[PDB]
Amino acid sequence: ASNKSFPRDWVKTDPLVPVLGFAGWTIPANIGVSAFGGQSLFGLFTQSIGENLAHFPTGPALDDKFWLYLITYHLGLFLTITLGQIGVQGRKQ
Amino acid sequence: KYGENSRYFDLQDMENTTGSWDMYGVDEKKRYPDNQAKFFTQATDIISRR
Amino acid sequence: KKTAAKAAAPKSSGVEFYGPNRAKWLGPYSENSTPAYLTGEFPGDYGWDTAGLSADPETFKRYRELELIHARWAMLGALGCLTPELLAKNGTKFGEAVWFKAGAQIFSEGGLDYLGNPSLVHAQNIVATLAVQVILMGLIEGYRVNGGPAGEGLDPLYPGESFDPLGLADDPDTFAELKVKEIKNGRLAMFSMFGFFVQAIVTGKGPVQNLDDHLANPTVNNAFAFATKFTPS
Amino acid sequence: IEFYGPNRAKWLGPYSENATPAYLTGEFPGDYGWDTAGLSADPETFKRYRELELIHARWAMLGALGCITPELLAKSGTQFGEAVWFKAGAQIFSEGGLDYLGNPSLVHAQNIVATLAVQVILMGLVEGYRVNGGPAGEGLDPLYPGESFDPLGLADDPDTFAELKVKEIKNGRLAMFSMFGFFVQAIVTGKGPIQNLDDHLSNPTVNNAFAFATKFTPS
Amino acid sequence: IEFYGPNRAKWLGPYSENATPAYLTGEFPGDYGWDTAGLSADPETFKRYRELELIHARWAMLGALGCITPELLAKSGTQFGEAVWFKAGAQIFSEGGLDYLGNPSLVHAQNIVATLAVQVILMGLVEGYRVNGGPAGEGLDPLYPGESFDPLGLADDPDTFAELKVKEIKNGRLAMFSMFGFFVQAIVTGKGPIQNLDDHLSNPTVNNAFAFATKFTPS
Amino acid sequence: KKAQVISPVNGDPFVGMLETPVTSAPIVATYLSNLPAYRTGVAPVLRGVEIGLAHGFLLAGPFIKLGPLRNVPETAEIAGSLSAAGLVLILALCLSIYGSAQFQSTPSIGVKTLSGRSVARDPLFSADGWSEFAAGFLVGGEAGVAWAYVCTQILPYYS
Ligand code: CLA
Ligand code: CLA
Ligand code: CLA
Ligand code: CLA
Ligand code: CLA
Ligand SMILES: CC1=C[C@H](O)CC(C)(C)[C@H]1/C=C/C(C)=C/C=C/C(C)=C/C=C/C=C(C)/C=C/C=C(C)/C=C/C1=C(C)C[C@H](O)CC1(C)C
Ligand SMILES: CC1=C[C@H](O)CC(C)(C)[C@H]1/C=C/C(C)=C/C=C/C(C)=C/C=C/C=C(C)/C=C/C=C(C)/C=C/C1=C(C)C[C@H](O)CC1(C)C
Repeated sequence: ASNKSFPRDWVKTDPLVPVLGFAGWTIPANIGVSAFGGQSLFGLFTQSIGENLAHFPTGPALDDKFWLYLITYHLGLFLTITLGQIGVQGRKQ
Repeated sequence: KYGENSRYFDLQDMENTTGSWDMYGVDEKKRYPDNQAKFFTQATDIISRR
Repeated sequence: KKTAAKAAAPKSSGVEFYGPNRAKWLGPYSENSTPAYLTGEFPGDYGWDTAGLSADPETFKRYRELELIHARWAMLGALGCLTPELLAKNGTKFGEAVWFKAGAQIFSEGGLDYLGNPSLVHAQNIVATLAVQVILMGLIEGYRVNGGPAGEGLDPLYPGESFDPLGLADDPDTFAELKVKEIKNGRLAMFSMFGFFVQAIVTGKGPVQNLDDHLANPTVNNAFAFATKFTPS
Repeated sequence: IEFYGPNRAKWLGPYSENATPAYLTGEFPGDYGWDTAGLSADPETFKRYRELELIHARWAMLGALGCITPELLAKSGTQFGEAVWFKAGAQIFSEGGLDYLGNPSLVHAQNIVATLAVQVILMGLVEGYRVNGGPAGEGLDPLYPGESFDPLGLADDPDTFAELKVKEIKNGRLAMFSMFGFFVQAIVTGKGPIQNLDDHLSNPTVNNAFAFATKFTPS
Repeated sequence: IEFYGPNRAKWLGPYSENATPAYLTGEFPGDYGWDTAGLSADPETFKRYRELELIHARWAMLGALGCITPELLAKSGTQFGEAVWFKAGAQIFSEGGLDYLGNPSLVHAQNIVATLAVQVILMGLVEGYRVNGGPAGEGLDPLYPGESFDPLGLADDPDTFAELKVKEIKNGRLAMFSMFGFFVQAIVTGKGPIQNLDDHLSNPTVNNAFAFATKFTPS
Repeated sequence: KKAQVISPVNGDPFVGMLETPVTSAPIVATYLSNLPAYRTGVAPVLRGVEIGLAHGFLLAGPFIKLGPLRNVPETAEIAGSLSAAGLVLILALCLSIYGSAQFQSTPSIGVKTLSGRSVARDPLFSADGWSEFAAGFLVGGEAGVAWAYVCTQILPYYS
């Protein structure tokens, strides 16, 4: 029917799905637009990650212009990997 | 035979055809270092009853 | 949970120990089906026989008798160079949590103050520390090569006896896997220790402190900023 | 003059001790029979050593010519900045990146991490395709391919080709030893090796080596 | 007391692990069975290691006695200048060449390059004739010749001769380790090793080793 | 297209469970095999003390931080720990009377493992085994809550 036993490999690990995921999304994620004044969406909150890593135990402020960077960065990072994994065209496309 | 080409309901082999499996139950010994058997079974000797 | 059906010798697991392993190069793997001396059967074989320093079967064994010991030392070496640089940055006094003068603290005020607490071991002698190290370690590694109490010496790579409290050491396919998680994590510990050592030579700050400095400015605070140091002239 | 045979130019010449180790008797270039420790007794490991020595020899020859050329070119009629091979690696940091030929109309590499990443990519590609073959015909020989890497066609006549093999190996050994000399001159005196050349040609015996012999004195 | 046999004094004694590697079981001096890495599995390479270790041991023993004698002689009743083995190599440069015994009636070597060239010539001759034999009878044994190098004749009785072999090897191992100690003392404290001896005998525990433990601190 | 992940249980589409990477993934399966409630070869007393040590130590917390004595210093820990010990006591009583009600009659008939072989019945599922498990739970839970107090009093940067 569907199957008779659960296959113990279901995520077929193709090793260059993740490296192309974040490597092929972050090398164009740090270009530099007019929009930020010459900064990236990977270096402008590198400043932030290190910045509130300085004063360590203080959890950063709940309105601090970098939660936006965290959320909008992962909103694309996860998407590019989840569309990379459907780059298993081994039998479909 | 039960585990075959869609031949279910083996009459003499009831514990497969019924749905009585141990899903996650392993059974082996030596989970603990030995003398906690001593230190805890000689400790719960009093209250080991109903 | 299903009993991994062994029945045979191979140990495939996912894909780890057979002819089709996972090699090192993604298309330029070892020529002619990987050099003929090593075709699986053991944890940690990937195929770097490029210098070929081990072609005899006894050397293939004796180098691995090094490997597992070396890796296990590096695991505790890594964690034992990580822990108090975190703890001192949180809330705990130590003297100096940096792993250069961690050994020099005996000379400082009164010996070794443990966790910043003046109610503990307080080792004032270096000489007694030397004595206990030599004596107890020479005993223990004598027992490693011979086999004495608390379990006899059966396999010098993996004894697997009353030493293990969990008693996991029964199903052999899951440890065809876990003998390899060992070596993967141990080579991670090896190169983390080279991080410790070469960062120790070049800049002389703690490895945690190197991570903090790097993440404060990843493009500026990295190895290349030390590149003009150590130049003759 | 008979390297391919029992009458090769042995490691001591007329002190040859003609009882040579039997696991190499000619038939391969560079076999000079000097095995005092014998770390290449096994044949497959010996093959690995032939391949490894060839790779080392070619890389070291390239490095040696790269250590002779730019200093002479900047001494003759051009300017590079620091043509000496020490700070040529730091020419990207100084003021305006690494300008090739000392000219702001050439490479002008500003960021060294871009060179870094592209270098890793290209070097992984070429080394992998070096091991297992690939473009310009699949690699069938790990030692000397014979495919489209000789666009002039000098590998037709066999004995001259073998003589070329022996010259290649000898040049590589000399290049490796000379680059070791370059590194030791880098350590001890830390000045230009061709500056060393000019200074020793100007001073043949007054500043030879042992004025620079009391520098690394422990105390 | 049974080195030539299965009952030799093994590398851990009664932690012996009497499952010793089978490629050495007695029959050669110094076989203490301590092969943790096993870099001498091959038999001809093992022979090379026996010869090499013998050469190293004799050279190191000679150097060790050369490091003990002159300082004591200049401390007792003579003067050399710098009897400590550091600047004994630089005694030719200082004022009047290298005067032997600190006396201007002995060697008085002015130019070090003459010592250099004659030393190379003599050393090449003696090492070539060491390998392949030559004078005083042609060399038939590479390990221990038995020809006219024993003018007293102590090599008649075999078991005492084998005991002498084992003593020679043990003395050589001790000499090598002790000269390593001499070199490390040359690095760390950079003073006289017998000055070290006198200072540690005068100061047994107050200046032991770890006053000299914060010298090579990186920063 | 000739690829499927979700399967019925051990073939057999007519038992009301179906296998998913939530239930029958390998790491999840080995994880829930290694928990103390599924080991079957150990004596139930020891399981009792392991489970009790875990649950008491976790139960102590919320009474400490959120109890009615949480602002008065140095005694906010005492009232919390005491109340948690009380809760563990009541859990022990519940285990005892469950033993008195559940295993009071005949057991079942048969049991096999998933990769079929006839495994024997777990000795935790008899009256004696369950009572011993309850005693182990009491000991372990009280020891755990006492350890929670101990751990509060000597701990580097507790707050
Ligand atoms: C002391 C540690 C040690 C030892 C004894 C060995 C021994 C061995 N390894 Mg192993 N290995 C090690 C560390 C070590 N390795 C580390 C850290 C890694 C991760 C990179 C690996 C990864 C690895 C793989 C993936 C494979 C082996 C293999 C082998 C076997 C044959 C290869 C050989 O001849 O190397 C002999 C090794 C030595 C003689 C050690 C040389 C040490 C000197 C000082 C040179 C090292 C300096 C270094 C290269 C300079 C740069 C340092 C920088 C990279 C940090 C042999 C059993 C093959 C095998 O059979 O699998 C088990 C194989 O497929 N190894
Ligand atoms: C790493 C470089 C390297 C390597 C792998 C080899 C490899 C080889 N050489 Mg070779 N050689 C080299 C550099 C090298 N050579 C250089 C630079 C010279 C010129 C001095 C020579 C001169 C030479 C001669 C004259 C002969 C060989 C021969 C051989 C073969 C057998 C010897 C052997 O097993 O070597 C194994 C070598 C190694 C494992 C390298 C170990 C390196 C470590 C770091 C020790 C080096 C320390 C060094 C002695 C200190 C001074 C350095 C200074 C001299 C540069 C083998 C293919 C013999 C042969 O038959 O040719 C085919 C032979 O007759 N070589
Ligand atoms: C270079 C010097 C040298 C060489 C070639 C040898 C050679 C040998 N020794 Mg030996 N040994 C030496 C010095 C040396 N020894 C010294 C100084 C000591 C005293 C510490 C010993 C103590 C010793 C014992 C107790 C035993 C041997 C044995 C052997 C034989 C087998 C081991 C082997 O393959 O070694 C190969 C050796 C090398 C390839 C040398 C590598 C050197 C590099 C630089 C690494 C050294 C780094 C070092 C560990 C760091 C600390 C140095 C400090 C301890 C001095 C072989 C003939 C065994 C045997 O059967 O005897 C016949 C045996 O049981 N040796
Ligand atoms: C259901 C909603 C609700 C909630 C959240 C609370 C919450 C609270 N009440 Mg409360 N209360 C409620 C309804 C509720 N009340 C109602 C309806 C009444 C009237 C009948 C009362 C009457 C009342 C009184 C009279 C008092 C409280 C008090 C309290 C406080 C302490 C209680 C305590 O010690 O907890 C004990 C803590 C537990 C039982 C913890 C169990 C929960 C664990 C943490 C769940 C963990 C789940 C986890 C995620 C699972 C992960 C699994 C994974 C690991 C695999 C606390 C703030 C007391 C106080 O002083 O307030 C400040 C107090 O005196 N309440
Ligand atoms: C008439 C019935 C009755 C009575 C007398 C009480 C009495 C009490 N309730 Mg309560 N309650 C009741 C019904 C009742 N409840 C009902 C029906 C509900 C549900 C709606 C609740 C829900 C409720 C909540 C949610 C809370 C209480 C709490 C309390 C305590 C508040 C006293 C105080 O200020 O904290 C002082 C508290 C202490 C000093 C701790 C004493 C702990 C026990 C009594 C001692 C145990 C001794 C020890 C464990 C024995 C050792 C055993 C050995 C094996 C080691 C008090 C004991 C609070 C409480 O205790 O939780 C923290 C609380 O938060 N009640
Ligand atoms: C044989 C034998 C035998 C016996 O038995 C034993 C023994 C003795 C041990 C042995 C020996 C051995 C040896 C000697 C070895 C050596 C080697 C070498 C020298 C190498 C080099 C090697 C070397 C090499 C590669 C090199 C390379 C180089 C390069 C890339 C370079 C680069 C560069 C350039 C361009 C320029 C710039 O501006 C910079 C640089 C960066 C600088
Ligand atoms: C066995 C084994 C095994 C395992 O398996 C592994 C391992 C561990 C690796 C191995 C080991 C090894 C080792 C340890 C080695 C060592 C060696 C040595 C020490 C040498 C010396 C060696 C040394 C030597 C020769 C020396 C020599 C010397 C000399 C000539 C001297 C001279 C002099 C004099 C007279 C005086 C003057 O005024 C100066 C001088 C100049 C000073």
